[PDB]
Amino acid sequence: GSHMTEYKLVVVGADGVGKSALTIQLIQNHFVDEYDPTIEDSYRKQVVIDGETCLLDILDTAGYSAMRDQYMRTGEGFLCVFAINNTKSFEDIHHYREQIKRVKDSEDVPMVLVGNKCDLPSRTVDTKQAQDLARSYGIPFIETSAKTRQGVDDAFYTLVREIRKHKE
Ligand SMILES: Nc1nc2c(ncn2[C@@H]2O[C@H](COP(=O)(O)OP(=O)(O)NP(=O)(O)O)[C@@H](O)[C@H]2O)c(=O)[nH]1
Ligand SMILES: [Mg+2]
Repeated sequence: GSHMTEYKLVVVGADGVGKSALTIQLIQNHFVDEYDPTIEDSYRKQVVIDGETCLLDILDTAGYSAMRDQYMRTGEGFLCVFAINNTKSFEDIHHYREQIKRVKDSEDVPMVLVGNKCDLPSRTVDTKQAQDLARSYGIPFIETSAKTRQGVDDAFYTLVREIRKHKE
């Protein structure tokens, strides 16, 4: 074990749900207020998760996909993000999950369902409803806010834990 483990994480979900804001909060502890649409960006951070020192490589995606399928197939695990005030983004999750399964050609891909913007009033997606969908996929569910930092570390770390379960 002179080899440091590297985990390739990919963040997916509809446009505007907070994929970039989550990632930038994780890396630089900074909340981005401005909406700046992403094409494809990558980040890297060394962290300790359950006592294991590892390197996270994080691919932040856009919310015409020969190129997209390829960079998706590099991913070991996926954060599937929706915003709790955007019903359509929640409905889109099924489609992200199918896209992941298709490109990985696997029915068992490490994944975490993230409900973001939980600092905002007037949620349209209830906790129970998201919890139940996660249950039907057999994956964890976490409520997050890129603005307050609620759930940020826990979302990425939980996904690493799912990857470790997968590797056995
Ligand atoms: N209140 C609040 N606003 C958020 C949160 N997360 C993101 N936002 C806001 O939502 C907007 C879009 O966030 P951004 O991270 O760019 O979304 P994205 O999913 O990366 N968009 P794209 O798919 O185009 O790249 C920004 O104005 C940002 O400040 C959150 O947890 N709470
Ligand atoms: Mg973005």
